[PDB]
Amino acid sequence: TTILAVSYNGGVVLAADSRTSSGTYVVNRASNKLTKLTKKIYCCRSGSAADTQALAERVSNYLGSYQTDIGAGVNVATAANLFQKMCYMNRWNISAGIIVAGYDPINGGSVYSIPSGGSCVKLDYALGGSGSIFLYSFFDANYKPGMSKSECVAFCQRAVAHAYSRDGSSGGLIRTITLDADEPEDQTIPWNRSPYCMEKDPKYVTQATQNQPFSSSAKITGNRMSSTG
Amino acid sequence: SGHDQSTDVFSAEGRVFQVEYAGKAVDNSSTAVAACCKDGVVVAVEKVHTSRMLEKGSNNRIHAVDRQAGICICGLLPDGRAIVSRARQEAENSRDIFATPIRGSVLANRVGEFMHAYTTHFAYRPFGCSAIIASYADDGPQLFVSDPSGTVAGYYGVALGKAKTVAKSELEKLDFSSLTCDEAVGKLASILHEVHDKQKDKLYEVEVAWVCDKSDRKFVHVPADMVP
Repeated sequence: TTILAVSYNGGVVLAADSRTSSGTYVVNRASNKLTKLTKKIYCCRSGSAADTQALAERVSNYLGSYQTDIGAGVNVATAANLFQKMCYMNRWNISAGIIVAGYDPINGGSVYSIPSGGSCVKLDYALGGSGSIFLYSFFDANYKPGMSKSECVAFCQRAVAHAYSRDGSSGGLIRTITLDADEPEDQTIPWNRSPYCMEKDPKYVTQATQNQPFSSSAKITGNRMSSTG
Repeated sequence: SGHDQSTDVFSAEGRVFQVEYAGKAVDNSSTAVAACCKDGVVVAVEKVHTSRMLEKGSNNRIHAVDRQAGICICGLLPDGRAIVSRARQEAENSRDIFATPIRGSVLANRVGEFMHAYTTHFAYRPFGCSAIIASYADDGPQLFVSDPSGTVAGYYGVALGKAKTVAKSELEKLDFSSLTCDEAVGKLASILHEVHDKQKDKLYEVEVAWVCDKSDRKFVHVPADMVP
């Protein structure tokens, strides 16, 4: 699983791969780990699909009740704080790396990582899931804050692609969603149009010279690819 | 005779006499007065002192519910303090659970729901106080009054107690679009000094509180220099 959420000026981009895996077999190839809580507050779900779906549905329902009774929009801080309480209360029972991210007119775009402990950290960008570990160095090097909405989406997609190229546990579609003052823009990049994969990267075309014909020289030529030669 | 013994019983006319009687307790209580301005909101309450030998700040009828919100109690003070204690419990649930200062409109409805609960059941009696909720959360400066029935209403200006009628005549002379919190402290206190019975209730002071831009949207007693 690879989930991330970066802030641009107006709002946020959540991005996620689409693979749930029972270890080494892909149970679902097209999961939607970007889970609506309110109109403009989503979470990205890493860990036990059961546990995060259950929390996301519980928190979505509390936020809907809350929004009805205050008769106003919900702040992302509220969604994050509810999600933290639940992820903390049950920290021993559940496996659930969450990123709450969204727009509210008070604080604009906000990102909250709620990792496995039930910490809630407010961040400019958050990484989550098995694939997160690949991106920390990618962000350190290539991420520049104060991106456009369009640049953030392109970057978030390029990020998720870099993670799911190396993480076995991540793969499939890259789902993004931009949350800002405007109507939410979801989009789904299929793997055959991903911004990066190792399979298409020219760096990794020439094969490792592992096989090597039986020769009268220590000169490494290439792989033996024909029994006649 | 049995129509009015408990709040669980409607009369034939369709009303709840025990809640009307609780309301009588407020209308016989010390006069409270409040004003919602652009700058913030102001609450002034007359405290009728039974004794010359009370400390200053004894039987405070005005209590901070949260940073941004305060309840002034017109009625039975002890009952009022149970509402303040609940209003607090709600204000701290808003911060604990939803990470937000409770909105005035929300806090008021929560106070009204509570006060109403006690009008429905044979085992309990209605509260003997009208709460005046002043708040300056993200919904701006808000003044509400929950009465014994649980009926919440938002006000620009509001008088409660035995001089309710005359104090209202004087609140109607104010322009609410124009006046600031600094004026209001003066005029609300002045109103309470004017409407007060000098021969009946000799010993009294005017406890004023506000929550305005001046006070950092923090609900506090106003200093003793502004009060006259």
